[PDB]
Amino acid sequence: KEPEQLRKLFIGGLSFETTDESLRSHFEQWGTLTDCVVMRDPNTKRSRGFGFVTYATVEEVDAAMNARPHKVDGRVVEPKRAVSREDSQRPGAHLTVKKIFVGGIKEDTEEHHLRDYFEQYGKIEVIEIMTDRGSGKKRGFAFVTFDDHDSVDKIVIQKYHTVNGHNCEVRKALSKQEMASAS
DNA sequence: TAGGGTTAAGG
Repeated sequence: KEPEQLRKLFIGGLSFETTDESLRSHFEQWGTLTDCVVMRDPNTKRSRGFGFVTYATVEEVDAAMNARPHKVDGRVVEPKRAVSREDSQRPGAHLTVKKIFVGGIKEDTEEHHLRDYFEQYGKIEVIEIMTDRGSGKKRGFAFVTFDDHDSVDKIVIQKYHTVNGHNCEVRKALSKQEMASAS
């Protein structure tokens, strides 16, 4: 019995006419749904254009994501790992990114260290261990790029990540400008 | 395309 948060998917871009029933009829093809709902405006009752689907196990969530692209009621929608209400308050928590910031890695951390932990989440395209300009000093963080945005989401929703023997913090990478406006 | 009357008491 895995946590409800990890068994749930945010479904974005829903057609205006998709309902709890039609959404369920589609996603039920990859497993048992324990919850399925279309979010709509309290007053107008109008669909807000998104919803959530929750499966009995994360294995079923994974099958659902492996089946992208998904078309619901004639509309290509965008399935995403559900980000908790708490983590949703963070800047850029809902961005569709392929790169993650990895902070707090030992100075002697090498690429194979990052691969042995991250490759399990998806195909890695780029690994950059950051150093100081002119100094050459290791700065204690790195960037890892995957070929699927879901590899990143699968990672950032977990709390701990062990690299080169110790825990490190992992977040979605923000651009220079996204970083500045977030400060 | 970010949540459903789902987030700080009273000792």
